[PDB]
Amino acid sequence: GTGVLTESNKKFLPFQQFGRDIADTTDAVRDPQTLEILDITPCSFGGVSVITPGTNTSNQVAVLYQGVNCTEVPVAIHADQLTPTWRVYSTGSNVFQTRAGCLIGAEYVNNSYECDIPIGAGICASYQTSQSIIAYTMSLGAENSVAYSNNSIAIPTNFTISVTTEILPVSMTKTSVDCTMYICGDSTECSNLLLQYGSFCTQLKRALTGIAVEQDKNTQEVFAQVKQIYKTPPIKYFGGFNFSQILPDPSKPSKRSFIEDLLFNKVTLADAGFIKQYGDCLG
Amino acid sequence: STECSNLLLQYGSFCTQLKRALTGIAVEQDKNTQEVFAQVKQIYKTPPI
Amino acid sequence: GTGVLTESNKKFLPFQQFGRDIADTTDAVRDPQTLEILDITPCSFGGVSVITPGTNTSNQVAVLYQGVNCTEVPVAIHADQLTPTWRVYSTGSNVFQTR
Amino acid sequence: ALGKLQDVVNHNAQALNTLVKQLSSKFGAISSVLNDIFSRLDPPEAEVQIDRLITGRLQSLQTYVTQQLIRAAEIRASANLAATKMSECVLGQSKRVD
Amino acid sequence: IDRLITGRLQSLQTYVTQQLIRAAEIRASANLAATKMSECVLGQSKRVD
Amino acid sequence: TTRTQLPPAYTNSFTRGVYYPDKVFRSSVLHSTQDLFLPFFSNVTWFHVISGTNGTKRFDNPVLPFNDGVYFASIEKSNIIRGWIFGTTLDSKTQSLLIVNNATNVVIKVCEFQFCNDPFLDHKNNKSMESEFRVYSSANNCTFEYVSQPFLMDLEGKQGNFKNLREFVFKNIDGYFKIYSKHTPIIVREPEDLPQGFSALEPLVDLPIGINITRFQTLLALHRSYSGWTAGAAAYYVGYLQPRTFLLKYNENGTITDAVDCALDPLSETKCTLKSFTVEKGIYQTSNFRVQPTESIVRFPNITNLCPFDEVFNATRFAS
Amino acid sequence: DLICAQKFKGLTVLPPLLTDEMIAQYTSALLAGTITSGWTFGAGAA
Ligand SMILES: *[C@@H]1O[C@H](CO)[C@@H](O[C@@H]2O[C@H](CO)[C@@H](O)[C@H](O)[C@H]2NC(C)=O)[C@H](O)[C@H]1NC(C)=O
Ligand SMILES: *[C@@H]1O[C@H](CO)[C@@H](O[C@@H]2O[C@H](CO)[C@@H](O)[C@H](O)[C@H]2NC(C)=O)[C@H](O)[C@H]1NC(C)=O
Ligand SMILES: *[C@@H]1O[C@H](CO)[C@@H](O[C@@H]2O[C@H](CO)[C@@H](O)[C@H](O)[C@H]2NC(C)=O)[C@H](O)[C@H]1NC(C)=O
Ligand SMILES: *[C@@H]1O[C@H](CO)[C@@H](O[C@@H]2O[C@H](CO)[C@@H](O)[C@H](O)[C@H]2NC(C)=O)[C@H](O)[C@H]1NC(C)=O
Ligand SMILES: *[C@@H]1O[C@H](CO)[C@@H](O)[C@H](O)[C@H]1NC(C)=O
Ligand SMILES: *[C@@H]1O[C@H](CO)[C@@H](O)[C@H](O)[C@H]1NC(C)=O
Ligand SMILES: *[C@@H]1O[C@H](CO)[C@@H](O)[C@H](O)[C@H]1NC(C)=O
Ligand SMILES: *[C@@H]1O[C@H](CO)[C@@H](O)[C@H](O)[C@H]1NC(C)=O
Ligand SMILES: *[C@@H]1O[C@H](CO)[C@@H](O)[C@H](O)[C@H]1NC(C)=O
Ligand SMILES: *[C@@H]1O[C@H](CO)[C@@H](O)[C@H](O)[C@H]1NC(C)=O
Ligand SMILES: *[C@@H]1O[C@H](CO)[C@@H](O)[C@H](O)[C@H]1NC(C)=O
Ligand SMILES: *[C@@H]1O[C@H](CO)[C@@H](O)[C@H](O)[C@H]1NC(C)=O
Repeated sequence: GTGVLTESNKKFLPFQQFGRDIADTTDAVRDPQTLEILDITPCSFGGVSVITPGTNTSNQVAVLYQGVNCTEVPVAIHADQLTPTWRVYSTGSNVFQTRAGCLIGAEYVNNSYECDIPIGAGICASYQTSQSIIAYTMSLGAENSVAYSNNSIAIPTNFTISVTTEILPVSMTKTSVDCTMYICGDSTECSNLLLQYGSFCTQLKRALTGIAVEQDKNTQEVFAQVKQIYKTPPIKYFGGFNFSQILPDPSKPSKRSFIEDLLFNKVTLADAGFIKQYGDCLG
Repeated sequence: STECSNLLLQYGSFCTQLKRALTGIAVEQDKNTQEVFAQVKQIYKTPPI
Repeated sequence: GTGVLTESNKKFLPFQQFGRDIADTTDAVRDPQTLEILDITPCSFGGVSVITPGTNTSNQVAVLYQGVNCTEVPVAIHADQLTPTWRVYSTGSNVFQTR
Repeated sequence: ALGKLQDVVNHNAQALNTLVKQLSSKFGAISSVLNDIFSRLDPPEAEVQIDRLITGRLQSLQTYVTQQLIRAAEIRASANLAATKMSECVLGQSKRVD
Repeated sequence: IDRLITGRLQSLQTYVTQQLIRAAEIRASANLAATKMSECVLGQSKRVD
Repeated sequence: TTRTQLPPAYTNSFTRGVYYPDKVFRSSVLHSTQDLFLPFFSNVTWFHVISGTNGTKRFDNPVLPFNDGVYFASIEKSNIIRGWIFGTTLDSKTQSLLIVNNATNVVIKVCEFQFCNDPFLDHKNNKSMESEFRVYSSANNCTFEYVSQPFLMDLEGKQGNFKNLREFVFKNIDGYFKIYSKHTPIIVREPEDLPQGFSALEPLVDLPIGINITRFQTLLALHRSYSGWTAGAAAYYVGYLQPRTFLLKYNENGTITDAVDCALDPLSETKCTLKSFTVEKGIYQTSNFRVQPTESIVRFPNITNLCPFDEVFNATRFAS
Repeated sequence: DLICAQKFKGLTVLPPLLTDEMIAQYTSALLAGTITSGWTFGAGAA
């Protein structure tokens, strides 16, 4: 075993030696030589989180210790602990005691901003001006007051037309798996051994087929809603309103608007749906 | 148990996905409150009367 | 192992012997005989789907081979890629290549 | 701002990559190659030696299928919301606030 | 040791799966609450009940 | 001779001391390995051999402990540094290594032989031959011999203005001995420090003797005065080797472009656990910490009377 | 003597990002807005 031994008050019976808890583990023990009772508890541990502004900006980092006091558990011991190579003593960079734990490497200021990197319990950190890592308390918003009165009202005179976008996912990639090749690659004996398990692969294929059909049904419900295919007249004058950036252009081989092209080009930074690939991939 | 840690390393990545799922759950938990309550960009005050 | 051995252009160093891939698969090997760098690529395969109009009406069916080009794997190959006796007629219909 | 659509692709790619990387797991066996086990050992213990790998890979497949099933429900919810928004905003005027 | 390791991994996986399943319905309830807050407090709704 | 002691110097190791761990070719993959490696930014000894006191021999060749491995390197110009003899106790009663570099033969010998006070070699050929064999008198028991091409293929300094940067990693494990090397010229030498550049060390030979090695010694190749014995200017470095976890990055061709330590600073192992060299803004969870035990406690009851085991076993008659 | 038993087996709880006071402030702001403005503050300036 390994733990911290202290005195205990559990009055053992004459024949009882060990002790257990609800956690089905040993918790108390009697010394083999002297008739003393001792309790077993593991020594301190915890978790470590690293806060960084990103390698593209700077290499400075801030280290957060979770659920420990700055001084009660000073992981700053001579040297050899877990993650031994770090020292991060940094008494110069003031250690800030947060609700989550001890934050070492950041400076605490009497300010308020938006939350850039969430730490916990209303404390956020950001890389701000020379340049260093700071910690503060997030600000809910700008203060305001409304001039309420028994007889007072405000009426607008001007209007603003606003256009905002909204993106919603619809479907995901349809995939299928093969049991025999994935589990036992090129082994008849392994397949024969698998045969003794019965059917643990009908369920997987059934679930994946259901998912694929579900995806197709989702797309059909979302888009297929009109029974006719209308066309706009060749003249594109609508009361002075200009719709040239969303109506399709017949000139392009693919009947897609400019904004649709921008969306496709933006999303194509990652396209794993290479259906066009075939068995010709033997290069 | 130092040797049990070495033995567990032979089981591949059975701890990365668990941690990722738990972190995703925590982030979604924060996002729920952020969406429900943070609906106004101004902090109004009631008149003294 | 089983695979299709083809010429390779891997820049093997003199001490290097065995090649690998992204996921622990040996896609290259060095000849114990006269030195030659060689690739390994697993042999062709795919899934099979059966299309039917209903046992109630007719018995004629159509077979779709999933994700394989028609040219290199037709039904006229004597190799009998599993399902030996299970052969649709060579030109039962003009074989159609779909996505 | 297209993070919602990027997250789906990223999650699917990462899950598939983890599934294909899982094949290197020893699962307590002496080696991760079936052919080596067959060539070096007789069947009497090779049966259990390959059985351990069978159990590990089956568990991995089950986990992947469960994750896909869980994600399908969220995708369905998003699709239903999108269909409702289409029907209530594009085809008419909505009095609902926000 | 392998038997115990497999058993404990099974327990952890079951726990994670149940947590995700619960998080799904919590998300649904949070979305409903946000919609109700945006429609009933910030305006007047003609939807019955 | 009656040379005086020289206080050792120190230098920053920078990002040097990485070798190919296995024979397997891998391309376009970020493979992580656990093996013996040189920590980044580590102190390295700066033994410097030169004509001391303008004509006094300097014996700057202590019996350095071998421990777990070395990172012998040099900025040598001409062929002056040779010999990497080893010895557990350094006497005639202990098996030892001998790596000479005469002409074009390594002549690897594993024999028991007496060691000179200050063994040395003659770079110039004793004309007429070379008693270069002054390092020892004779070898009475020989076990292993090996002759091949010299371990260095570096071209001679020629006109000059460029010197060699021979690097060597010696590792002994499970009765095996492996040697790795890599050479490259040097541009500027004003501060006389290892340049900040990445180098990959390929294997060159495998040696299977299971010799026990605890101390390390090096030799010099100086012929005579050109009073006493004198030579030119040279410098070599020694770096001890300790276990570490590294993350390697192969290229399309299959050569290591760069690597990152997984224990240096929190950013390093954050990159390690993210399996990428680029980290975006955010907060990440990396690992955990605890306190290791400091003492061992063994408490048993104190009794001394032996069990009567002989009665049970050494009995004249056994029951039915 | 219940949280420590779980903590000794690596089962922790992380604190929420938003404390109770900020949520109370949001609720008070919404109440004041809907009292002194009506529904106009939900689609522009109050
Ligand atoms: C608005 O009217 C109210 C009520 O008339 C005023 O509040 C006080 O109400 C009490 C009880 O009804 C009266 O006895 C007081 O006389 C009211 N105050 C005053 C100043 O008359 C409130 O003050 C009024 N506010 C304004 C801005 O006129
Ligand atoms: C009401 O507000 C709108 C705000 O856009 C006014 O439109 C602007 O008026 C100013 C007056 O100097 C012009 O300089 C701007 O060019 C106008 N905007 C545009 C887009 O042209 C509008 O005039 C105001 N009054 C009315 C009666 O609508
Ligand atoms: C509708 O908007 C489009 C936006 O592209 C207008 O097309 C631009 O017109 C300007 C006129 O000065 C040209 O300089 C641009 O090169 C045009 N852009 C493209 C992509 O062709 C179009 O003129 C607008 N039509 C109306 C009736 O307002
Ligand atoms: C990889 O190997 C190639 C071939 O030996 C090296 O040489 C150049 O590679 C590039 C492709 O990156 C070609 O366009 C050039 O034609 C090749 N030759 C020359 C003289 O440049 C290449 O330097 C090696 N390293 C990398 C990173 O590609
Ligand atoms: C161990 O020895 C000491 C001294 O002889 C004695 O006092 C003690 O009782 C012994 N232990 C036990 C369990 O009797
Ligand atoms: C504000 O700054 C002062 C120093 O000027 C410091 O003493 C004080 O603690 C800060 N406020 C808080 C809440 O920490
Ligand atoms: C035998 O192996 C050697 C090795 O390269 C090769 O050159 C030779 O052609 C092979 N066959 C014979 C008959 O020597
Ligand atoms: C389908 O089969 C049933 C029974 O086999 C039969 O009664 C029915 O008429 C069939 N349907 C058609 C369209 O023939
Ligand atoms: C199938 O193979 C033939 C011949 O190799 C080729 O011409 C054709 O383009 C291929 N079809 C596809 C879809 O790759
Ligand atoms: C040993 O050291 C002495 C210096 O006291 C030196 O004169 C002698 O030459 C050395 N031994 C040999 C064999 O050179
Ligand atoms: C060689 O000399 C060593 C050292 O005296 C001795 O241990 C060994 O037995 C000798 N070997 C012979 C004489 O074969
Ligand atoms: C180096 O010395 C060895 C000692 O026997 C000799 O056999 C070898 O030929 C020498 N190398 C030369 C002369 O290139």
